[PDB]
Amino acid sequence: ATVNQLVRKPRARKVAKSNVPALEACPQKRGVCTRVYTTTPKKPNSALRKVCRVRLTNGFEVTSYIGGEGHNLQEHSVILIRGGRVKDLPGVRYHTVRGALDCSGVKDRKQARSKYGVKRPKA
Amino acid sequence: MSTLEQKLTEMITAPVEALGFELVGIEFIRGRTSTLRIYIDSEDGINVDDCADVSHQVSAVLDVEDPITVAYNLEVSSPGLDRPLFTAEHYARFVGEEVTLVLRMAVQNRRKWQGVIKAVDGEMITVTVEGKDEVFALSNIQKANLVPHFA
Amino acid sequence: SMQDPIADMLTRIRNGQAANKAAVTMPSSKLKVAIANVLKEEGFIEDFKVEGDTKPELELTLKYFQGKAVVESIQRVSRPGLRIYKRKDELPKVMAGLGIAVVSTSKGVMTDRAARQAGLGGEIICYVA
Amino acid sequence: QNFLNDQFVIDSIVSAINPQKGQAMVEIGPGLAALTEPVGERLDQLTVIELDRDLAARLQTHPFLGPKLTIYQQDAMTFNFGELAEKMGQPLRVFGNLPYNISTPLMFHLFSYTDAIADMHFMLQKEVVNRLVAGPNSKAYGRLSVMAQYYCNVIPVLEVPPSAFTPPPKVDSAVVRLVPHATMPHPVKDVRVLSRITTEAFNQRRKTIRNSLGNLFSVEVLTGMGIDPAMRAENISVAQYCQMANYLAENA
RNA sequence: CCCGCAGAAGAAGCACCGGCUAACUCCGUGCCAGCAGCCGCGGUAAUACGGAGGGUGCAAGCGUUAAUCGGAAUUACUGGGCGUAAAGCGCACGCAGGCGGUUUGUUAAGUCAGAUGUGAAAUCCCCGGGCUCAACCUGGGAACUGCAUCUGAUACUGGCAAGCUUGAGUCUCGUAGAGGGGGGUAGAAUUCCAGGUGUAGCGGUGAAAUGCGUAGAGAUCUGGAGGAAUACCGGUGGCGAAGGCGGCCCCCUGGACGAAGACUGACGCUCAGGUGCGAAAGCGUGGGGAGCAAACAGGAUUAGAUACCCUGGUAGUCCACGCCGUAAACGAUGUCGACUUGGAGGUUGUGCCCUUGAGGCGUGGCUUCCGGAGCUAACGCGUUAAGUCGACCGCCUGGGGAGUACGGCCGCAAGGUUAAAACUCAAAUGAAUUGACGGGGGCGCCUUGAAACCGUAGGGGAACCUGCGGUUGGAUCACCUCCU
RNA sequence: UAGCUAGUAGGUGGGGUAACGGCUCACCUAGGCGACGAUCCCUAGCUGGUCUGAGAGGAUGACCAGCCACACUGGAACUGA
Ligand SMILES: [Mg+2]
Ligand SMILES: [Mg+2]
Ligand SMILES: [Mg+2]
Ligand SMILES: [Mg+2]
Ligand SMILES: [Mg+2]
Ligand SMILES: [Mg+2]
Ligand SMILES: [Mg+2]
Ligand SMILES: [Mg+2]
Ligand SMILES: [Mg+2]
Ligand SMILES: [Mg+2]
Ligand SMILES: [Mg+2]
Ligand SMILES: [Mg+2]
Repeated sequence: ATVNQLVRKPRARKVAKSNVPALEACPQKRGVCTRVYTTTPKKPNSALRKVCRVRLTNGFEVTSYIGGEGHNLQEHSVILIRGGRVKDLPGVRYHTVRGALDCSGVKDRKQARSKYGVKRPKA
Repeated sequence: MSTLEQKLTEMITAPVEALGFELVGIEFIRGRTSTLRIYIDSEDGINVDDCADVSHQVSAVLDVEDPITVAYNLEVSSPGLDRPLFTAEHYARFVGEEVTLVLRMAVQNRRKWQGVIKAVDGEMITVTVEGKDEVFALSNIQKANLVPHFA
Repeated sequence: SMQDPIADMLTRIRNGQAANKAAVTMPSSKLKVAIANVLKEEGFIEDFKVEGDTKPELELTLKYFQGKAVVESIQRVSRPGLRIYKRKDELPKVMAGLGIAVVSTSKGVMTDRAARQAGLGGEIICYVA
Repeated sequence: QNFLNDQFVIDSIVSAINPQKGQAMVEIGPGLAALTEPVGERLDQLTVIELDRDLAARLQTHPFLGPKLTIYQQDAMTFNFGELAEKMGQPLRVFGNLPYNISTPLMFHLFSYTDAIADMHFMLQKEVVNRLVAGPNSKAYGRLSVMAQYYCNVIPVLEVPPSAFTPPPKVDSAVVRLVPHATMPHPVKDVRVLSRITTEAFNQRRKTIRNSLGNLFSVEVLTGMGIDPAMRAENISVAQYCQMANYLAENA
């Protein structure tokens, strides 16, 4: 509408949140697994999802996804988390990091292994 | 909240005890999904992997004879760093320890509580609620949690 | 109410052009006469004239080249809601210099082509092509 | 018409009822076997009314249930619960689920037996339950909730989503329990005076009570009772309503 | 930094390979579970899972996360929208603010031109130089959009002065009209009362029942009462800002349009706050209460029936005086001004011709339906724009959460008003196309006997039921693959 | 977040500073400020610049250079240019 309205009130460009706010723009954060559990997604859905309630150093507690194979991971253990969305799951916007401070690499895996926290085979 | 809680317990007990793990808690929630939550512990330990095992087993062995399957999904869990707890024997392991409780009785001198377990009766939890002490029946409670001190 | 006698003549030019009219006419005003003169001087019209003492009328004879209107675009940048001024160099190019802008300078109205080589910025009326 | 479908909330209701011997328990509207079985199970023996004689045959012929209950086949609004309270040795626990047009009648018949009933435990639709427990100063308040809260203390038990029912309605519904007062906290000279005071008031709820109860009492009576006649009918607690009822009855 | 010596000798990884997106096949795998940025991948081959070979990309790095800008015109200064997708205040008046016809003089504030001072260096950019090159360093220029001051310029804008009549507005004469306010009054009508004649029924429904009548009802005659509303005209019709306005007469009173001059002399438009008008419902105070009728009450119906049916019936409906301040208060379309093909009507002035009376040439105003151009997502709109444009105001920025919270304000109370966010979702939505439709309907063929809401008030087994009055936006729903 | 303010706003006179000045003090006047957003509350050192962007914009102020403020916290004041 009118330029006179625009000088009476300028263009209100909108703000948006961090969609992964419990990082406070840290590239990663540390926490402890306040509980750990595994879920079927649905009545016919067989693909178990592995998930943790984890409290961060900043006192937030949040859900995070456990990617790939099993671990030692059990409630007194400590975890590094980073941004990442499990698209099918509700609100799961944090991935745990493979090969982090209390976290094993996927020993078996021969492909993409720098994602999975695992060193070059020793050949 | 559960279906046929004893039947469910035994159908779950079969893979739990085949794995040599132990049950702790069974609870169901009704909402956007309707979903069943199993607390298992084993004092050597429960990993994510142990949950993964027993969950894939119950995801078969319950489903094939489900008394109900509405909106269904489930999870199996370690009982948290603040732990849900359900029986006289549970509170009895934890006499002297801080707790929170919510009750089927819902009346002033509020039956929503923060407590330290004073002693256990065969029918009741006796508890240092609000730095006072009082006692609540295992039947007049409905959910409780232990060491809420840990965030 | 009426608040832009220049946009009125320009929209009369457009609407008359689109209506295929051989000429269109307006209550004359000194500025409109000067405008009509510069756009005749760039050949966008056949002719203009004024007729009658006291109340005046300015008639514009619309140009059609083979099968079509000569002017295809005419628009006025100095809204009475916000005026527009440009320096001698900041005088814009219309259709990359194919077209014309009209500049009221402190030495009169003229094309931007005249005004830039004359070294005068000024107020900008409109663009045409 | 509706009856429940999902074991989680069936089990929640029957467990929240806490149905055991040492209680004069009677079902009304046993309906689908799934929700009458756990209560007929936990009580060593149980009384029941079904309104339908065909369903009463289905359940009386069911060997889980016919051997484990005593069964009646009639409109419960005919039924002499005051004699059943004598036959059951102590005042009754009356409970269940129904098509519930009859609901409004159920409450009055239960209240005709406030002596003979120890408590009532029933499912009902969300709006009527929230009305039944409504606080005096709310739009949810009104004459039927006044009479209910007069007769009994009233307590929501739990609330149930519509997909929980066998024919699932559009409408969420809750089980509620209520307790005929062991002595009436509001003593009243008569209940018909309450019933007519409340209907006159709520038939006129938008205007001042001077233009509702002041159509019968004077403003000087009302202010003499300590009541501002410039209030609306939905500002008024059951306490001053029973005070008005006593005033009507004793000054007549 | 140069020089000597020996030897390929001491020195390559990391992503990804279904598409977007360069790069593919075998193998297993079983929806085991893995895979994931998104779209999505999978059971029997999976180019998407895991492994292998093969490939692509980038390289002493390569990937992941986070964060800002981009893309995003996705706040739209440049560079967006508001009939139906989100959006035009229910309406009007009006202060501040913005904007403003036309002619001449004057001014020179804006504006323009030029100058002068200043705009730290570094950085940026250009042109060079120097490190073996590069990064890096560095000379010189350009740049520093600006600010101040001086000097001119005078079109335009602004100021000042003078006018002007085209906008605005006054006057004189008519015209049409449910415009408003106030006061009388009429013929129907219903109910009721009082008789009169009269007698077994009436009443009601699908049928019943409740209801009324032997104290005479019902019916029908007369006489009286009282409250309410104006059959017909009446219309695709008039008036009104909108809400709205309809028997008739009077009284007061508003606006409009035409006629023909005359007169003022730009007096104008728009309008944040502000002010006032504002259906239906409801409230306030005091009347009235015929008919109707939420609530209520009672009889029926139904598996149930709270509905739908009936017999009753209060509030209300009416009036005076306060309030509320909302409506699908919708042309879902802000106000004002200019322009831009036609055509058929309606209504209401007016001029000229009338041969009169009809006619027939004109010519305003209002208004209805078609439709050209153009516009529009499409539907459609279309000189009464949704076309072409000028001035100002209002409003929108994904869907829910939610016009909801909270606070403020306002209200007698209802509520009104202003108005979030967390949280949650990958949509939500408008129009339109093709099948279903389907129940059909007609004659295998063409093709349809097939209520939603708004505001508000009250009931309350439901979604719901009821009363008042407004709007029309009067309904469906949707599965097995592909390259030049 | 709508009203704000009594050395407050202005004046005279005394005192005060290196210097002008409610700087301060006596009196005297009743001002002064604000919807061209004062007052109030949250958040922030500022700037040359930096990043992004075709540009307009948006983001931002680490490093380096200029300015500012602070030096355990809160108070003062000595000395000296
Ligand atoms: Mg390709
Ligand atoms: Mg848009
Ligand atoms: Mg819309
Ligand atoms: Mg409007
Ligand atoms: Mg002017
Ligand atoms: Mg001038
Ligand atoms: Mg009234
Ligand atoms: Mg009314
Ligand atoms: Mg509100
Ligand atoms: Mg209307
Ligand atoms: Mg002095
Ligand atoms: Mg851009």
